[PDB]
Amino acid sequence: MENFQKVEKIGEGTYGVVYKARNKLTGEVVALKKIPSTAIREISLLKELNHPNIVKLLDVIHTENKLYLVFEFLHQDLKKFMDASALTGIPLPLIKSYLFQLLQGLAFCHSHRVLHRDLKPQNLLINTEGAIKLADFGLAVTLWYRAPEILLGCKYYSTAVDIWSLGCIFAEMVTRRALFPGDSEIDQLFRIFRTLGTPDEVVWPGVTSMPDYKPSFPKWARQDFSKVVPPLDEDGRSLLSQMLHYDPNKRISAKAALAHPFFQDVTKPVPHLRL
Ligand SMILES: C[C@H](CO)Nc1nc(Nc2ccc(S(N)(=O)=O)cc2)ncc1Br
Repeated sequence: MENFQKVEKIGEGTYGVVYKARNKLTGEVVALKKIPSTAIREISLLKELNHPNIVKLLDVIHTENKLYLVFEFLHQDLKKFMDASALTGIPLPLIKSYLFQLLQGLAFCHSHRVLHRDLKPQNLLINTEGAIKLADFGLAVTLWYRAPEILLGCKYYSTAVDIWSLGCIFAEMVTRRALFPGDSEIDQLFRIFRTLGTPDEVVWPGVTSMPDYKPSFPKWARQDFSKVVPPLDEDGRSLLSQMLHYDPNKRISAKAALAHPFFQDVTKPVPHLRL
């Protein structure tokens, strides 16, 4: 890790801090993430997990209590791009491209039993050629993308959690505002309830016996879905509702979502990026 000149800090969670960096000898520009035997073996496995819509993990560096992951560098994240596009909106065909590629990335990881668990716009990275890629997964303060079953204390949650988060991202790209911007776990859960309606045994068998479920939860009626994402067309809306099903078992898989009618006319536009 003397092999790398830090250029700038580009990110941080509590996992670690991410820098754009330059290899002193090869000149390559990379993203360097500065972060237990179990974790070493696990991240070794993730290194083999190559797909066009997953940020490539090039190298793992374990040096004295400290662990660095060396990633390929992409040039902008989706949040910054959504903000830059905020007056105009991202054109539907590019929204659809990005949602489609993200679903290919999920299906691939999911087929390997690898989950993201913490998807958000800052983990979705774009380039000038119209690709979008997922960063930070298998690695497992923003609750906004969190699936209802995590919030209800489920211990053994599934690949469905990433479909939920990706559904909330889709809605946000379309409306140019976050769908569920909670500022606490309960606020997050109650904002979900107030839009989609308070879940019960009819729509989510077993929900009322989940660890943090309370009979005292207010009982809100579900809102009209056309009020949630105007002006998504009805195909996008149907796909969105399948991604935001309460019951993780009813919630559409990445693989099934790829086949949804919404993607019948999918293409790959290039975005206009200001770097
Ligand atoms: C920090 C980000 C998500 O953890 N990780 C990466 N980010 C990038 N690039 C990056 C991230 C953010 C931005 S920003 N915030 O200017 O759009 C620009 C480039 N590249 C590879 C990785 Br891994």
